[PDB]
Amino acid sequence: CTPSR
Amino acid sequence: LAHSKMVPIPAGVFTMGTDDPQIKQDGEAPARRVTIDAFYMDAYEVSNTEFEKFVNSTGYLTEAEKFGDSFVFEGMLAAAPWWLPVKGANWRHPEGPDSTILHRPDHPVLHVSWNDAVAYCTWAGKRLPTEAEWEYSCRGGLHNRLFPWGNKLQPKGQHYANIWQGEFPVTNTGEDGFQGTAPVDAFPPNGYGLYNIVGNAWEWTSDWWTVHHSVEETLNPKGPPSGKDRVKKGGSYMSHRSYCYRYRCAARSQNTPDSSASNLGFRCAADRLP
Ligand SMILES: *[C@@H]1O[C@H](CO)[C@@H](O[C@@H]2O[C@H](CO)[C@@H](O)[C@H](O)[C@H]2NC(C)=O)[C@H](O)[C@H]1NC(C)=O
Ligand SMILES: [Ca+2]
Ligand SMILES: [Ca+2]
Ligand SMILES: [Cl-]
Repeated sequence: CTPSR
Repeated sequence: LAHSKMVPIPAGVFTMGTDDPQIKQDGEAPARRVTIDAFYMDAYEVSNTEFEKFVNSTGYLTEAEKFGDSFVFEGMLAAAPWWLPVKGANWRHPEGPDSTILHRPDHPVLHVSWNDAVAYCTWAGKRLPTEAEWEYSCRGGLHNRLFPWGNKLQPKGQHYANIWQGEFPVTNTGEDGFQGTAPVDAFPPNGYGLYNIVGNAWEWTSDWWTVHHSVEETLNPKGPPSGKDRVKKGGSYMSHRSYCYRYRCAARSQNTPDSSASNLGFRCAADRLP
């Protein structure tokens, strides 16, 4: 749902 | 506008997680009884205007500004093809250098990392909520329901949160009134007075991430003492039943603390009023 940096 | 207002979350015991997990890999199970002392929770996600007051006061440069990029969803110009690291995307420029927040001062702040969120909340005399505090608050005084308001997505035919409608990622119909974010005071409050606790922006919590939970009863749990990713909750304007069914209080996901994206923000909590 959100990629990690 | 009182977009830094807090509401009192009452002392209580609740069932965290679920014995009917919908995303088993995320450790939604097992259901466990957790006791939470009375505390205060921000009614709203932190808005652009409120974050700007923090930056004005402190001069704080967010991690995304320092790194020089942040993740943006393709459909509004990685972990998926629809996530692009965009140079110059940050809280003031949510889709990149030629985007602005001037027309959306009351929308949740985005492209804020866990560290950014902790800096803001502490500046404000507050802190991040624990996952358990967050989930308790999300549930809004109801037991074992999917959503803050109950088990129906559109109760009485009304939209109650800003998520995705249509075929993700190709088409967002904007049926609920918002393609991207909505103002932090949009949609009905839950039983405790909280707005957009599911949907709109994902929300950081203080806990390190694990998927291994005991069934044991706990008091004011803080999560595991170590980890590599911090827990985020609640889903976002991108969430949909078909791919990221995480606009449920029991849902949970994670990112490394230096992560930032165009669908991730936060709200603060406090033991007492600041
Ligand atoms: C953050 O600080 C900026 C810069 O001071 C504020 O914008 C200015 O506010 C003054 C005082 O009202 C206005 O007269 C200027 O026209 C503004 N200048 C700019 C650059 O826009 C801004 O209001 C502050 N933001 C918040 C949320 O408090
Ligand atoms: Ca929407
Ligand atoms: Ca939210
Ligand atoms: Cl999402």
